[PDB]
Amino acid sequence: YFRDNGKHALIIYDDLSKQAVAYRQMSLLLRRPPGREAYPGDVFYLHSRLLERAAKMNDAFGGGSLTALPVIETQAGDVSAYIPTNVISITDGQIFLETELFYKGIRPAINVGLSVSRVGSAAQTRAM
Amino acid sequence: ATLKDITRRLKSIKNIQKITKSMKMVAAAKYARAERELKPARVYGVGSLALYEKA
Amino acid sequence: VRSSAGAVRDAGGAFGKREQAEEERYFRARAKEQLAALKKHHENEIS
Repeated sequence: YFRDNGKHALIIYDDLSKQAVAYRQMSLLLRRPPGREAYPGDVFYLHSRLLERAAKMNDAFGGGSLTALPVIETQAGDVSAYIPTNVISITDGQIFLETELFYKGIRPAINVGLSVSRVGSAAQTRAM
Repeated sequence: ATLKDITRRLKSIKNIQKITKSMKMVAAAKYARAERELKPARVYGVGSLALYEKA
Repeated sequence: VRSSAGAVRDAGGAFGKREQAEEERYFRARAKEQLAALKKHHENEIS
């Protein structure tokens, strides 16, 4: 609504790894056949159709925007898991938080080595 | 960890073990040579110290 | 299960980072030396 009415919005799904679990429970109780790790087949779609709504409308469509900051939770840093990889291949950037950095004193634990942002140059003030 | 983590770690440790075995062999050869060359130098140096402990 | 060349830096454990640093420090030093020599040659070859 906000992005369609020329305003700007920010949405923070927290977590998406629990929406995936709720969807899996629904799908298993409707008797739909399971998939990998028991998640339904349509588990990528579930998220891709959801994170694709965070657009940046041009000035003809109001100019409004909707940023999204999905939060995923990995297991012992296994970024290679199923839902983490799906959402990593869906989103633009990433912000890797690591426990080894959290306890080494670096807080926020952002792992600047791996953290990425496709926009990069653009969307940054000239001084910064 | 997962299977790939364990596989990579196992391969790395196997390489490390190979390298340390090779280095042990090299060090043993160099040690044998060093002992062989140390005997005469042992007598020579002990002689050179002779004076101070005698006077 | 076997082992292959260049596996210590594929795991990326402690030995991988240790080796990467042991390489980078040495080659930074040699690059500094070579740059100094390059500057000296530049100056000595102007004439």
